[PDB]
Amino acid sequence: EPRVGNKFRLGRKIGSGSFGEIYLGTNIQTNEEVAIKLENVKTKHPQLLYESKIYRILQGGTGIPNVRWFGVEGDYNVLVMDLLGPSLEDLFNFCSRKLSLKTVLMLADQMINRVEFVHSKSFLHRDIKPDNFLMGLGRRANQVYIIDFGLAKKYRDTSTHQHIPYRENKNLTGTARYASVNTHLGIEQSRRDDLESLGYVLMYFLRGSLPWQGLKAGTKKQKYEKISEKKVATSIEALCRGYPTEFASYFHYCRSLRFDDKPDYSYLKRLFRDLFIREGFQFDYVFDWTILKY
Repeated sequence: EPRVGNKFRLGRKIGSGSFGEIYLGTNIQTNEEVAIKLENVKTKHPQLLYESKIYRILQGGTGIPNVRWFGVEGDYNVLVMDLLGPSLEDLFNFCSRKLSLKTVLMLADQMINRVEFVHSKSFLHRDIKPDNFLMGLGRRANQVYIIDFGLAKKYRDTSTHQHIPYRENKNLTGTARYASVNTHLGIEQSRRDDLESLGYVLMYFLRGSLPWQGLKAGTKKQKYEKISEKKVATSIEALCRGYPTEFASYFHYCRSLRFDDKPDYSYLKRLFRDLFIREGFQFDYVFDWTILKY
């Protein structure tokens, strides 16, 4: 019936996203199931072709899914890629919207690795949020993947490591709930902003909410300004109060980074790894959702 290229068949609409729609496809020769993403060639912000190129650059990294096929067919850009499992936001919901410290530290170790990897290939991700991390399937069920390079941008020359220049009057571009303060302020994002967003992601899991959720306003642009203000008004102490000191030190370190500094990812990982050991947890890969399903 409906085929993409002459190699995949399209099926169940397993969801969508900013670009457009997601379908469950099958390779015709092998019968392997794959994800098919379709984007109207008319859209205002096309991202599928750009992603196909970024995923080629990132290919082979741990937790980077593979692209199987890209092309324009009729009125759509079509991106076919590995099928993955539930997103961390999906699993956070399954887990009653609060995750154990043990789960948060097993996640942090992988997520910091995924960020360092993307940055090692000279890109910023720039939309770090729970929906953009997915668990793998079957045997890779314990591995965290990073997806959606639609907002990605190169921060340095891949040859010279000359960093992009500083800039200040930008439009706001993340997801407001996880965006860095500098992002709200219209400052050019760099490596430190990806790490500060990941810190918010981790505190959202650990605390169950962030203190700038559920703010009331009249329109998005007003709600966005309320969100920046509350972020600025929430001290690191207040955000991390009653949680291990390691999380405050994570934010202190992010705040210490200048625009072009290369982060010490080892240092951040070490904080959480030493905490994990000191708590006596076993590093098995038994996340809250893993224990819950059995």
